[PDB]
Amino acid sequence: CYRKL
Amino acid sequence: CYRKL
Amino acid sequence: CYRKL
Amino acid sequence: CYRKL
Amino acid sequence: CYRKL
Amino acid sequence: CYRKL
Amino acid sequence: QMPSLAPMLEKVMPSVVSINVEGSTQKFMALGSGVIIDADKGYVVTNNHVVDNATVIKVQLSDGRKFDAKMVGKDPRSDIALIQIQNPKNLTAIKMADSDALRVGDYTVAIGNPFGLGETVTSGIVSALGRSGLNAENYENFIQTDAAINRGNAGGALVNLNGELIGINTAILAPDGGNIGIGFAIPSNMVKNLTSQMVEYGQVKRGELGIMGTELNSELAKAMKVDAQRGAFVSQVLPNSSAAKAGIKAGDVITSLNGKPISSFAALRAQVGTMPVGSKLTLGLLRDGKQVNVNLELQQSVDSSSIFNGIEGAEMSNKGKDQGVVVNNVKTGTPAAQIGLKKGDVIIGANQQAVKNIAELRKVLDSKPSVLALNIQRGDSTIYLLMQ
Amino acid sequence: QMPSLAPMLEKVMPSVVSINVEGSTQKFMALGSGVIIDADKGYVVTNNHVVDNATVIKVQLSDGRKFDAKMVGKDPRSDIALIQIQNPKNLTAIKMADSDALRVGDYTVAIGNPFGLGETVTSGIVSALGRSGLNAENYENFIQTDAAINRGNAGGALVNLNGELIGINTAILAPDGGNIGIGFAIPSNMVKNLTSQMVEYGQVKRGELGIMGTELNSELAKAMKVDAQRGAFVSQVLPNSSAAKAGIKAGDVITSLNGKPISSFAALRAQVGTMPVGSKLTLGLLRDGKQVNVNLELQQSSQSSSIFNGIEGAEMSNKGKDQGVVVNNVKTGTPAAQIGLKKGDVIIGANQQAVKNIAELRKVLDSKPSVLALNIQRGDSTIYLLMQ
Amino acid sequence: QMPSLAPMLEKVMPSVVSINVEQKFMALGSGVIIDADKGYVVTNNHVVDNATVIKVQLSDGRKFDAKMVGKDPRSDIALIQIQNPKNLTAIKMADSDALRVGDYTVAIGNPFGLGETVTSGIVSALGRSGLNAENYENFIQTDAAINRGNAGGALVNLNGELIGINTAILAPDGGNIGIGFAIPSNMVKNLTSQMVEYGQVKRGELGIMGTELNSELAKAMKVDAQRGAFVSQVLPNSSAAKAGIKAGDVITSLNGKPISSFAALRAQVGTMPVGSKLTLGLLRDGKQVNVNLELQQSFNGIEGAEMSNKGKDQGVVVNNVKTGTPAAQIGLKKGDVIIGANQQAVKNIAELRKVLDSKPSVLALNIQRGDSTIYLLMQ
Repeated sequence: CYRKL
Repeated sequence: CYRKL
Repeated sequence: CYRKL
Repeated sequence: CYRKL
Repeated sequence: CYRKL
Repeated sequence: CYRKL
Repeated sequence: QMPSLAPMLEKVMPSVVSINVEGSTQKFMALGSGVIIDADKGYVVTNNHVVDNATVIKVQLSDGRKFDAKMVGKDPRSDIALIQIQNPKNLTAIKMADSDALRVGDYTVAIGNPFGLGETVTSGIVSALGRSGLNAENYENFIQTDAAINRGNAGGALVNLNGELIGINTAILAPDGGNIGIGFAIPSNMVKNLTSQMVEYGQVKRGELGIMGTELNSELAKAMKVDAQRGAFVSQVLPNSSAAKAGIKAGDVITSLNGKPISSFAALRAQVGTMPVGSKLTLGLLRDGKQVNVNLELQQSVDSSSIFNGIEGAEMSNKGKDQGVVVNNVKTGTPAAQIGLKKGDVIIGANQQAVKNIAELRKVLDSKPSVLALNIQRGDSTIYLLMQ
Repeated sequence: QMPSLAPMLEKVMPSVVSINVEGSTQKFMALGSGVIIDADKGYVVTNNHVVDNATVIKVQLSDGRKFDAKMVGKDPRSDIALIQIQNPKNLTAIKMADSDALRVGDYTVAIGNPFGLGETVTSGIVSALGRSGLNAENYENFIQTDAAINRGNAGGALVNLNGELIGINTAILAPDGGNIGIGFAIPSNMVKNLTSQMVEYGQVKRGELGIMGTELNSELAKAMKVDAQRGAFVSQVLPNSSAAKAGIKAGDVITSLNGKPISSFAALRAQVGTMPVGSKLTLGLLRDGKQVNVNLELQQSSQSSSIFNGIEGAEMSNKGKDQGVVVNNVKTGTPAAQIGLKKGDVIIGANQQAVKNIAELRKVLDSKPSVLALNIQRGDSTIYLLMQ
Repeated sequence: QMPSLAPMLEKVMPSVVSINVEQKFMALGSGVIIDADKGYVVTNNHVVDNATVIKVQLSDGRKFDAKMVGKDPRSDIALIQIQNPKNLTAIKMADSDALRVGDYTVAIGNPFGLGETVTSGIVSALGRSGLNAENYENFIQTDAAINRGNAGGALVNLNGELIGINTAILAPDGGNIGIGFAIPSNMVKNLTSQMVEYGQVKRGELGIMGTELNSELAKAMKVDAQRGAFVSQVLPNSSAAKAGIKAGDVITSLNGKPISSFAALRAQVGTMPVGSKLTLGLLRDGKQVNVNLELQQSFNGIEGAEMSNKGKDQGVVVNNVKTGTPAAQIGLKKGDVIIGANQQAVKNIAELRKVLDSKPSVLALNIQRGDSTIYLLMQ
C-alpha cells in the first residue's frame, strides 16, 4: 500500500 | 489449602 | 495468523 | 494443559 | 498420527 | 507384506 | 569441566521480573514479565499490550518480592511501555547492548514467565533480522529467534551470552498458541530510545522526517537500473520539510543508516519512528550511481481521537484565534456520521460550556457528564447535537 | 573437528531403552522409555504411569535386542517405576550425577523413544529448577528444560554434557499434545533415593518430619516481619515428633536444607518425602530473624495395587500381629467395588489356606488358580468372596 | 569473546533461496544451489510439482526465474535450473555417512514465507523411515526448528557443509514439536546429478525380495544381529541371483557401512543409478558373506517383441514376444518375418527405423506368419 515516512 | 510434610 | 505472547 | 508422557 | 511437510 | 528391493 | 550459561544467568536473572496486572475493563487479570532498566529509579520496561487498561499493577522480582508500580509511559505504535516501582529498594539492572551489531547467527538466551510458571530460561540463536509486516500498522524491526517463547514471555529479556540486553521479546508465531521455533523481539536500541523518551517527556515525541516511500523489491531495481535489491524508494519528497532541506532526491533509494545497511523500508520506517524529535542521523543514497550520504534532522509531526473515546469518526483541530474547534473533516458512515457532523460547522460547546478551542473543550468534556450536547452552527443556523 | 555431543552419546545411548507394556483395566497398550541403572541385575528405571496396569513388560535395547522384564515396584506418589530385566546379558549402566549441583543455564541432552520412532536425542538447557505444583498428590521437584520431549519420552534420560544422569524425563507442559519448549524431569538424587528403597523392599519407606506448614509468600513475609520472601512456614509441630524433639516451634521459616537454599515448600516436601526413614538432615530456619540451625532424622509415618499389579482402588494397610490385610482407604466406583468387600473391615483366609500376612497371600496369590476365594471377617461375622 | 554461527552463516546463506510456485495454487518453499555457473537449485518435489511458473528469490533480494530439470516423487527430490543466472553461490557438499547422532546442525529455509530463517539443533537420529510406506526414505532426524515452507531447505553442519535437505516433520498441531526430518546429502547428490545427465532418475534394482529383520527372527533362525535385511526370494536371472545371494540370507552392511533397517537400504540403493557396483555384507548360517553386485533395469527391439535380422536383405525376425505386451496385442507372434511396412519393402532394422522414425499414425506390416503372406496393423 501507500507508505508514509 | 494446607499440606503436611 | 500471528499470535502475540 | 499439562501432558504426562 | 500421520503428517508431511 | 514383502516388498521388492 | 563443562560449558554452561549458569555463570551469566547467575548475575543477570535478578534483573528479570514477573508482572501480574489487573484491569477494570469486563475486568481481567493478565500475566507477563519485565526488565529492570534503572536500579534506583525502578524503571521496568514491558510490552504495551501487557500493561494497558490496568487498575492495579504488581511487579514480582526474580527474588520473590512483590511490589507495586504505576505507569510512566506507553507507546502502542511500537509496543513498548515503561513502569516504575513503589519503594524501589535494592534492585538489579540489566546491561544494554548495541542491537546494531547483531548478526544472523549469534546465540540468544531468552528470559520471561511463560504460563505463570515463573522465571524460565531458554537458549537459541538469532534466526533472522529486521522482521516486519506481521502487523502492518506498527513499527516492526523484530529480531527473530528460535529461542522458545510462550504466553507470558512478553516484556521478557532476550540477552546475548554475556547477559547484555539485545531485545525485548514481544511476539511469536503460533497457529496453536505454542512456540514452534519462532520468537520475535524488539531490538534494545529501539527499546533504549523509547525508555529514554518516557523518562524525560512522559510520552513519545513522535518524530517526522518529510518523505514517503515503499519497499524496494527486486523488480524496481531492474528497470530503475538501481544496484541494490532491498532498500527504501523515496516516491514522495514532502516540501518545506527538514527531509527536503537536505536535498533528498525524488526517485532515490535509501540504503544506509549510520553506515549500517538497511533490511526493509518498514524496518527503516520502524528504525526511525523510535527516536526523539531532535536527533541527527545520516542516510546513504543511490541517485544515479553516486552514493551520496546526507545528514538530516526531524521536525515535529495533538491527536483528537483521544477526545472521541469510541465515537471516533473524523479529524477535528483548532480554528483561527480560537474561534472554535475545526470540522474540515468530511466523513460519511463513521461513528461520527449518524450524528450528522458535516463540514464547516463548529461553535461554542456543550452543556452551557464556552468552547472556542480544543483545550477549552477538553477542560469540561472530561468532567464525565451523563449526556453531552454540542452547539454547532452551520452558516447562520445555530443548532444542537447530543451524545451519550 | 567441531564440538559435538556424539562422542559422549556413543557410550551413554545404550543405557537408554524403550519399553512396551500390555495389560488391563481395556484392551490397551502404550509405550515409554527407560534407563538402565544396574547393568548386572537388569535394573531399568522408568515412569510409574507408563508401568501402571502391566501384565507383560518388554524392554528393547538400543541395538534392537528384545527382552522381558518383571516389576520390582512402583511409586505413584513420585511417578517413578523400577523394573528387572529377565535374562540380562551385556548391558551398560548410565552414571548418575548430583542434582544438588545443577544450576539454571547448564546444558542438557534428552534421550528417549518419542512417538515409537526409536532412540531419539534432543538437546536443551535447564530452563529452571524445582518446578512443582502440577498435581497436589505427587511429590514433585521437577527440572524444567527446553529440550524437546514428546509422548514416549516417558521415563527417559536427561543428562549433562559428560553423559551423567541428571533427570528422568516425566512430563511436558504443552496445551496441544506436542512439545512447545517446556519439559519436566525428576532429578537424579530423587530417583536415586527412591530406587534404592525399591531394590531392598519393593516399596518406599515414607518417613515424616511431623510438621505442618504452607508456602511462604511475600505477603505473609510482610505479616511475620520475616526477611525471607520464599520459604517454608511452620503451622504446627506434632508431639513426640523428630522435629518437636529438635526444637522446632510454630512460627519458624525453613530457609535451607543441608545448607542448600530452598526453592519452595513443594520442593522441601518432595525432597525429604523421598529420603528413607532415619535419614540425617540439616535445616536452616528463621525465628524472629536470628537464623537458627537444627538437625534431625525421620521417623516412621504410622497413621492392593502393591500386590494386584492392576487395580489401585483398595489400599492394603498394615497386617498386624495376628491380623492381616487390614485396609484403611477405598473409593466408591473403583475396581475395589466389583470385589464385594469394603475398607471398613478386612482380613484373610484365601482358598481354604490359613493366611494372615501380606507375604503369605502372594505365595498363593501368585499360584493363580482358576478361582479365588477370599475370607474376610467383616464385622464380628465370617463371610467369603469369590473371584476369577 | 562469545562463539557464534554468524561467521559460518555469512558464507552459506547465499546458497539457500526462497522459491515460489504458481483450480491453480500458489506455493511457498526453499531450495539450495548446487552449481553456481549453471544455476542449479534443488528442492522437494512437493513444492515444485504442478508448477506453471517457478520463481527463485536469492538471499539478497534478486528474484529470478527457473524451469524444471528433473523430478522424483518417490524420494521427494526435484531439481530446477535458474534462467539467465549471474553471480551465484554454490553450497559445498558434505558426505552424509560421516554424520553421527549427537552432531550439531543448522537448518536454513523460508518458513511461512517470512524470509530466510536460520535454526539450530542436533542430529536427533539417523536412518529413520516408515512414515510413507511406499517411499524411499533414509531420513536424518533433527530437533532443529523446521516448519511449513522450510521444506527443500538446507541442513548444514557447523562448517556450512551441506549434510541434508529438510523435508518433513511430525507434528499433530501443524507446528514443529521437536521432530524434524531431512534427506541426507549423499542421497541428494545421487538424485540431483542423475537429473542432469539423464533428465530423470534411472534407478534399476538388484533382484532381492524380502522383509525386515526383527529380534524375534534372530532367535528362530540363529542370526547374530537384531536389525537388518532378510531375503525372501531372489528374482531369477537378476543380479541378486547371479551374484549368489540365496533365500534365507541376512544383509548387515552396505559397502562396509552397517544397515539400520531394510527400509533404509531400500532407499539408499533406490537413489543409486543403474549399473552402480557395490558390496553387501551377508549373513548365512551365522557366517559373514561378502558379495559384489551391479544394479540392473526394471534400436534392435520394439515395444513387446525382439526383432533381429535374418538372411541377406530378406527382413527382420520376431524371435520372441512376451504374452500381454503391446507387440503381442497387435498380433505379432513367434517367428514372424517382416518384409515390408506401409508399402515400403524392408530389409534391415535400419530401413525399418527411418520408416518408423516417420512416426506415422498407422503401421501395416507385411509379415510372413509361417509360409503364408499376411499384413499386421499397429497404431
